[PDB]
Amino acid sequence: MNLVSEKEFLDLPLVSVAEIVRCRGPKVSVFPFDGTRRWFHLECNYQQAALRQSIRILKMLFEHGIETVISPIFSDDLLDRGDRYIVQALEGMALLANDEEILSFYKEHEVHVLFYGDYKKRLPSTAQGAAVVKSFDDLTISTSSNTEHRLCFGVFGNDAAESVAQFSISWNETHGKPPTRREIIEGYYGEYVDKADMFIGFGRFSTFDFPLLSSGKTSLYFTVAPSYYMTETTLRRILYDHIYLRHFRPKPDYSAMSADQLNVLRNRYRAQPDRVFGVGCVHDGIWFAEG
Amino acid sequence: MNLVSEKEFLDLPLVSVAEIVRCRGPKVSVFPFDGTRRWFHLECNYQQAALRQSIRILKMLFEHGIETVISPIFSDDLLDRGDRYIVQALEGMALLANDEEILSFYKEHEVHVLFYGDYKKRLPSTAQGAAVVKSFDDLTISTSSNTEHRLCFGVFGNDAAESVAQFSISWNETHGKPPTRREIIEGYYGEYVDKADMFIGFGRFSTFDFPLLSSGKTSLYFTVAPSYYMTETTLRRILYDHIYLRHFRPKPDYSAMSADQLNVLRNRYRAQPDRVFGVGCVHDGIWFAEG
Repeated sequence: MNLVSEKEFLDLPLVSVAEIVRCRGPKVSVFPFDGTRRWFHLECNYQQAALRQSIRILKMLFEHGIETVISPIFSDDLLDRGDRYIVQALEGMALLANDEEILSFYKEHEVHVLFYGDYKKRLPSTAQGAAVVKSFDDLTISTSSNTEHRLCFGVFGNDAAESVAQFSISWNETHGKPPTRREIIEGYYGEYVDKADMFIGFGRFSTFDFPLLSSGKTSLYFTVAPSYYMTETTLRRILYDHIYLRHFRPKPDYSAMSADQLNVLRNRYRAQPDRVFGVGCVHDGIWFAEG
Repeated sequence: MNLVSEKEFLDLPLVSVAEIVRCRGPKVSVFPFDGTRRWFHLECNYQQAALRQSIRILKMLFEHGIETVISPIFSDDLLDRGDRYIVQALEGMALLANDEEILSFYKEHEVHVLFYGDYKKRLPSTAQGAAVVKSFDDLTISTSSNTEHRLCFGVFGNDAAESVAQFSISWNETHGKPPTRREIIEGYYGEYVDKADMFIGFGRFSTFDFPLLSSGKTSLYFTVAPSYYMTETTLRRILYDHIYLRHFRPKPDYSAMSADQLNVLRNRYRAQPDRVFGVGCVHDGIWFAEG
């Protein structure tokens, strides 16, 4: 339970890992679907392919015991692409709430789906967009009885400030008092969600689109390859690091360590004095982390 | 200007780097003062030493052209230490607003100092605490005429939600309309501050305490050694990566690349399929990033 080795963890059967996760966490994980286009021009040679991969990873995440997955899918730069790109995107959005296989996926894995972000005001003031919003509203309610997992799709969910302000102003007008943090979170995500226990990005070290759910306890990981490339081994090593390594116990007692130990520890830092993770190099316009 | 090499950037004189930064950014940088205790039991053998190091790094940051530094200094776990630890902390806080040398530092470098977080309600409901709050209020106003730099100290600045809600409710009651994002930020930090262009942490890959100032454009870096260990070389390599490498231009045009290029790029990922940054190992209870 508390003393499983990485090797065993890596050898254990799926159901076993899931049980460990259900107990130790991560309860909430952020997994944006990024680098999609790149993955497309490298493995397939769109909207339809991206989805099968999204479904694969989501399936994987939930089958490993993770209760809630927060997945940013569309951020600001969107409205700045061509008209066709926007249509392709709005179609992808429509697929998350309309496609046959993913709907089966939600039902098969008892997944309640929610959407967050500024999509209701930002989405194109057109028909196709009003359809996406209606679709989003419908799915959220129709998957309402599923209780095994929670899936939150981020659509323009990069800055919740103005949204929190307005949500708070209305709540106080109708309730007489300001909302609690819990109510603020329910208001934005549509349901209460604990802080994120980990964020798995890729490439450039950066996080985004999970307003109010971030804390110093959100373990950060950045794969070298794009989101859809996520393998089993990689996921388990990430899981193992967060569950067993990030918060090691008992904490360290310096005063109890020998003068040599402190010395060995000091060298772990001074041996390579200028070492830093996050600096990279560029190849074909693509940034890659060094060291 | 736009085509300075890393080597030149690393060889350039301080004033030169500062000029490049003033023009290209980072305009806002987050630098929490973490791992202080650890650095103490490794280099000095407290409250007074931590400050000289804090001053050194802050001085360094501002002298490199960075306009605003956001520095989380005290988070939640604080109130959970012994009574003496809390007193030592409240004394450190008092030093930021009272000590002779740092006050000279603010004046010498024309630094306006601001405090953010839940410290006004969370700080001990004692005398020494009411003194810190008064001290914080006084400093903020007394450094009000400095315009070269802005320093924001985070004291319990881990979750601004409830604070934004209440600030928004009052603002609407008095103004008749909800505040804008800009006003919400001014309300929380006491002045408007642009989103953070970078966050330099250390050890475990994680970010914290800069509510509302985070975006996908906040470049993340994690040194291997604790905050106070920050060297010149490390800072410039971080700066160089963010200014020149993170957002390379022109963007990549896949369709224009040869079949071999795409192939070489594909191998950069498939050669080492399970590579991920953020997984570590533990030594003496201390986590260290691998790879």
